[PDB]
Amino acid sequence: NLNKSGGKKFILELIETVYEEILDLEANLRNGQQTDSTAMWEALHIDDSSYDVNPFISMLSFDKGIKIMPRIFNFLDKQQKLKILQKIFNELSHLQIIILSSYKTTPKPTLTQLKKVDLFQMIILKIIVSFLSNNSNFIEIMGLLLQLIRNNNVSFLTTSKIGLNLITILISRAALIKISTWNEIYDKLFTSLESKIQLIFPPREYNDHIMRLQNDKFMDEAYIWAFLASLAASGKLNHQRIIIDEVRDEIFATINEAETLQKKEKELSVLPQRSQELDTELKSIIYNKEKLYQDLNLFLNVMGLVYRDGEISELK
Amino acid sequence: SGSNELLSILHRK
Ligand SMILES: [Mg+2]
Repeated sequence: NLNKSGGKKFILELIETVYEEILDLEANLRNGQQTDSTAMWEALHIDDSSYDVNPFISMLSFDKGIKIMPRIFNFLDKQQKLKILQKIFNELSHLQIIILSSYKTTPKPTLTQLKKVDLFQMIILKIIVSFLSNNSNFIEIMGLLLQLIRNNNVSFLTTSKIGLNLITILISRAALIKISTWNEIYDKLFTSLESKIQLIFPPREYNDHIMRLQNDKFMDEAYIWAFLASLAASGKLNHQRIIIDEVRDEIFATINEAETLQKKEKELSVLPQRSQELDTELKSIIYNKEKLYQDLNLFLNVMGLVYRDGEISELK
Repeated sequence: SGSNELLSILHRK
């Protein structure tokens, strides 16, 4: 709720103040003059514990708040940027974009709501990725993972496209930093997901609704298989056994969809007369068939397995 | 050998 942070008029006023401070910093920098980002940092209210939901978290409910984020990052130092990430992960379940992108809390998102999710995805996640890839050590990444696991119902976060992608970013980054603290923290994360891994795949009624609004012929589930690939890659054999078991029916459903597309391809390609529209149809079928093969193999290859020649077999 | 074990999990009915 917006009232749990001071109300709509208060948050909209904070955003206007943030824009004024950025415009001043940008003008000073452009004119080759000295810059002081203290007033801008203070206008963000990150260290403000006065409200049930932090004012910065509520500012992220508005497109204007989201759109100024890369410009904000141009004038902050490492610890300030880390404090923002810590805040986001600590209050991730209170983030409106998580509630909007979860099939559980928002089973029928409107097109306007889907546009907000795509915006947050494009701007916010690109910033998190770039910052962690460049300015983060082992202790700091481990810190963010613990912030996520301790302050949120992790299974709820995985019902959200944003939630799932944020977890994938943290796992993938942790895996690149090379008994370890990471082995211990991965296992704590694994515990919060065990017996609930299948819940990352949204219901069909949800997929239909999104497909209708976005003009998608197939629901893009590449981000789900990317998450499963990163989860499997950082796991021991026993973790992998559980993951495969929990998503086995999803592996078979994907294979069936790929095999239906392969049959359609065969049936249409053998037709003697082929107009430009039939060539467009065939190119569309081949594209979607290869996409399913590639998304599934991203996950399978990580465990030394491969889907090839209509079967799952051992790689190398 | 790890791959053989996971392949056996896929064979569960
Ligand atoms: Mg400082």
